[PDB]
Amino acid sequence: MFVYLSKRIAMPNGVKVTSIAWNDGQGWLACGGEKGLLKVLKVDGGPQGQRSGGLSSSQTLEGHDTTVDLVTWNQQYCKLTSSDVSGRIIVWVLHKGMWFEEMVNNRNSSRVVDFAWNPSGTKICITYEDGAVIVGGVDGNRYWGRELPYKLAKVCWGADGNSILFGTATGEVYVHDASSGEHLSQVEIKCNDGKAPSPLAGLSWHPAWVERPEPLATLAVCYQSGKLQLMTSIGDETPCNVDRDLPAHFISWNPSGTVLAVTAATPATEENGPGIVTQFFSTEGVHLRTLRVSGKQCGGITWEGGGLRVAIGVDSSVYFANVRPNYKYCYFKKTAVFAFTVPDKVEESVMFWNVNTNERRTKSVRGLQYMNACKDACVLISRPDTTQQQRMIQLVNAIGSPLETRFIDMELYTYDMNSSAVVCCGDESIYIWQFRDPSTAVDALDPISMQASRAESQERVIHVCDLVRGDTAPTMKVRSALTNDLISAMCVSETHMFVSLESGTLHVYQLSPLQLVSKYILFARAQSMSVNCNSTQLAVIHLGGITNVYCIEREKFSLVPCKADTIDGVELKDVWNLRWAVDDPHRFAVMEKTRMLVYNHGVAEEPVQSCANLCKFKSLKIRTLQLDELLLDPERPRKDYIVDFEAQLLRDMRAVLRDGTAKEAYEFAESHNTKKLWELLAEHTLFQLDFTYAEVAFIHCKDYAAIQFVKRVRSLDDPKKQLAEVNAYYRRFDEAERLYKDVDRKDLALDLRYRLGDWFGVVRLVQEGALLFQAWENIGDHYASRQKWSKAAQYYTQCRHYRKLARIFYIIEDYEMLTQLISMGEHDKELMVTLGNMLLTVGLAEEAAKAFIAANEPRMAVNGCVQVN
Amino acid sequence: VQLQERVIVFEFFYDDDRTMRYQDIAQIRRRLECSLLCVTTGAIIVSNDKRITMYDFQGNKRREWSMESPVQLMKVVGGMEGREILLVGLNGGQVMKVFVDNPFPTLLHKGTAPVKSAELSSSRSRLAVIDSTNTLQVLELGEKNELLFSEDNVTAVAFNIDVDDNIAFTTGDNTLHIKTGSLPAYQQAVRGIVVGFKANHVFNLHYSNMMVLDVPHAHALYKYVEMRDFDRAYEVACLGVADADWKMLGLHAMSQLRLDIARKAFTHIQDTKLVELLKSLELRRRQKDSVLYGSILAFQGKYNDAARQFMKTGCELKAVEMYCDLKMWDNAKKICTDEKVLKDLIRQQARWAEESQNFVEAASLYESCGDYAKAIGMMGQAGQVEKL
Repeated sequence: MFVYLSKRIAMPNGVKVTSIAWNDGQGWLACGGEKGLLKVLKVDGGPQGQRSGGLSSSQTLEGHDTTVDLVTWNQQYCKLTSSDVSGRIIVWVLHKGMWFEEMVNNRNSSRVVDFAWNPSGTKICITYEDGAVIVGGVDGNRYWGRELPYKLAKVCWGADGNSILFGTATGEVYVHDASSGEHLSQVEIKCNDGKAPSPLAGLSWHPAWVERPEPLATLAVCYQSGKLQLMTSIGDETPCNVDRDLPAHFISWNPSGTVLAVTAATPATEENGPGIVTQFFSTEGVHLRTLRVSGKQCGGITWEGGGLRVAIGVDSSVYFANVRPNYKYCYFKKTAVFAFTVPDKVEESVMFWNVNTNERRTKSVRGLQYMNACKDACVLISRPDTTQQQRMIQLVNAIGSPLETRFIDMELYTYDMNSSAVVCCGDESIYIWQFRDPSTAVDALDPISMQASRAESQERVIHVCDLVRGDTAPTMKVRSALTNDLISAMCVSETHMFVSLESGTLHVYQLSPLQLVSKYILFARAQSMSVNCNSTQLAVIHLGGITNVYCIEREKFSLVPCKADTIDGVELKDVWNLRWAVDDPHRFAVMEKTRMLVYNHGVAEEPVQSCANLCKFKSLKIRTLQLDELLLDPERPRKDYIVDFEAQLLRDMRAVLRDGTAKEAYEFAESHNTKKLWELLAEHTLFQLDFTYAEVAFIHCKDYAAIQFVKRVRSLDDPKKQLAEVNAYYRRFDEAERLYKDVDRKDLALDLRYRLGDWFGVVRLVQEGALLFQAWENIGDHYASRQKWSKAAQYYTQCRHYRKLARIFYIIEDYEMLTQLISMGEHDKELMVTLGNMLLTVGLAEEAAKAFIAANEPRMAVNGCVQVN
Repeated sequence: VQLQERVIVFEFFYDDDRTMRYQDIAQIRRRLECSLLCVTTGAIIVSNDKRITMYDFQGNKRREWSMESPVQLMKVVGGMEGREILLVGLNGGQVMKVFVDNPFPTLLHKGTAPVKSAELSSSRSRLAVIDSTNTLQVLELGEKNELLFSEDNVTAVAFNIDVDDNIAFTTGDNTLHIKTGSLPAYQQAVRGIVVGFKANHVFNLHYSNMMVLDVPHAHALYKYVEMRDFDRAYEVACLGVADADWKMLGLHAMSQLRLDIARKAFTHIQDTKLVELLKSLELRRRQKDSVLYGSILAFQGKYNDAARQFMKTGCELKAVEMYCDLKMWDNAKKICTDEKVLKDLIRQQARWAEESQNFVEAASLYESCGDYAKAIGMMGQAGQVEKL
């Protein structure tokens, strides 16, 4: 998960922010500040509004004589509520697009310290410092009011909606009833020392997993000291309490409930100066990220309704930090793969979506933690039991059929994969599962999956510090030798392996064999690493945020630590995605801030405004996946979320071919000499019926099949058929069948539709004016393989193919038509024997015997009658 | 549902809103004692010790069978309405079919140990028997049950409801074997026992947890490709394998001179390069396995191995022309050895250099060839006066 600042809005007069609240349903952010400043801005949470910077509305409200202290939202009815130091509470309701008051009250008793809505947005718990609580309805009908004895400071809402959690001024937390409000119980706290009453700063219970079989640790209790305790229930006995050194003032769960955000106003004790530091954790207490900004006073922190932006009130301004959540996804073989959560389950659903055919295969994985892919396979790493430190590593193929599985009982933290191994690193130890012989050439005959199955697995577990050599004995024994330099990042190439340590050292191993061949010294610790196609350059995102592309030289491979040579012109800050061109070692794409840059040889292109996660970079094309939109309808992916960009070289070749001569395109291709450019040139000149440029292009890039295709097209006579064949080559089948019809040749059109294998289209072409029966039989086979027995029976009856039709009828348990089939199959003898055997097995021996005598051999008939008595 | 004093028969149905509902359609107010219970379409069946009694939904008895040994297992395996088959296992090792209309069981299997569990195939032409020793035997039913295979320490078994020759059995070491045909078994090492098996799923129960596990059809496809039987490879592939699996299947089918299944394997890939390779191969076939595997590898992208394959058959001319058509004559020169073909190849080099706007190289190639008639014009085009 990455964070980066992406906007800043200054308050008028420089009024310091004291409260902030962002709506989910529409997008109306609200801010407050002293001298009674209250503002409502509208921001578009869509990616289009993030790229275009959409801030449609900005309205300054009024009605508060002093500082706006608390701002809260209701997302079911989009109803705002604000408070005041003087002791007034005002509700605000939208009339025709603008904001107006609806109720103003002043208790004149104490100072309100909190109020919140239930998940349905039906009750608001206006609570004061004396302990007085008033639960009001949507309209204002006071459900119940009380004067609790202790001094309340923080108030939450139960996830289910029937309990209300209160917090004392001392620091204790109680659970009361929603309706009656009596003292139901007290939460078991253990982060609080109990020596002195520590005030609390965060108390939030996100209801996203109320109906979850094993509810996640969405409860959060935070104290002013900074002790965070994530519980899963009212009285949970084993909270995932994760401590942080920094203090805490405000907390906020994201709308998905999967990330907590805790902000702190750090004073001038540190050398960096005063600032605001926001720590972002997951539900397990894992510290995900931290964003530091300059400032002195913190006003609050809110999440965008999509959970993709955080609005932080820094002094007298508001910062919008875009949040890139860590999406577990991959792309391979024209197949995107992505995981998502369903509120009613514990497992995670991993969709394997083929985007070329829109084919969906969903797999249930329990406790998924990593995903990757290479060539013809994918890797899913999971932790089926949270308590048991057992890691399952499943190698699967494109549609999700499991290929191999391993179980490693050590605590991994980083993972990676290449075409012959799966490498997983913990604190110090490194597990390597080589599932394939790397010397064997991966091709279409022997993909990763087939070679992995046919071959044997070699598992090793080595240490970070020990100098593994070729003659070092492989072992499965992890070593907890106390080394201070823990592993921070890791990466794998097709021929090497790269480990980064916490200090900033970079070990470089080989893979086949496993030798620690080099060491390097980096500027700081690496938090993310990646390696180019031929393992010459290595991109590192450091802990600070600066990305550098070091050079890795086999000549300079020495075991002594030394400085690593970077690449000039590449110094990027706040990078959240990177990809390397799998065919060109120099090109690489970077998603940083809100834009994409396509570097070649170190010099970038013009930035492209995008937020789609990078999926693939190959043949000068860049395929990206808008996962922020795809996860809104995870079960319904749309091809419009796949965005294809091109390199400047590809765009220039497109421009040259569009408005230039063939010779200019030839000169461009010969000057730049890329396979994609030659293929594009050949395609464009084939569509224009000029074959010499296509031939030389298919010669320069190595493609013998395309050379033979071009020669075959040349050897023809009618240009219309040649253009139809060229359209057939490049997956333009409608136009090919049109151009085949236009020469009064339906036979070639139906041959094309049969070779492509859309037997529906073959049916359509045949019906227009044997092969119809063949197409019907193929459709019946397709429907049978998908266990659609009724439709398979339909198409088999239309085909009049009784051998498979009988098996269909046996499957449906429909023996009426099964006994019927004898009359129309009497001319078939083998069918009669099979039918008689089927009815013998099911027990109906009378129709079995008449079927057998239809086969002109009744000994089996009398046998079956005997055996059934 | 057998309660403490009644037996309640429910029926499941769907409403207008496509939400499944249950309705209690029968009550039998008879205190029944049995070791096994089986419901059917219209009648229930209870079984205790030796006696199997079949009752109607009101409570009146319909039939009764007395066996030879106490009954250990009883299971309905489906059939026509009112004539549904049963399957009974006895302490004597007898597995028999008890039709609810017949009063006479039919003998299927005679075992040497008490039968703890037994299931019938989807086609009901094969039988799986689990003895008292946790030893499983799968046999082909008939006049004499011919044994197909046997595996020890089996805790549970299931047959594929949708596929005939597909068994899934869980052994005592928490390993779930999945056999298809005569092939070895995919092993997953998952806890609990297998209780169901469809075409693409395995329903494995571990205590109170039901888990659905995907069936790898690629694993059987690999083994079927390895032993060069392709019909079963295609049949397993049709159950759903990845695009690379179809690609590999078609390529291996082509490399074995078996193009009929190759044309069917490349229907599911959507890659026209293999389709034009297929149509070129059939263009040849309408007019040698080591000859055509060279063509397969040439279209794959390994021209050196293709030329080696063309060397294996002893005909070098085809590889020579193949290397000529790639316009890299360095690799074409070593293979070609005929006296005329050196001159032919350098003539082709000269023509290609002429058509590639490389005039000085074309003049040099012509001087190597000795075709001065065109070499004069090519040298004039090149522009070196001294050489002219």
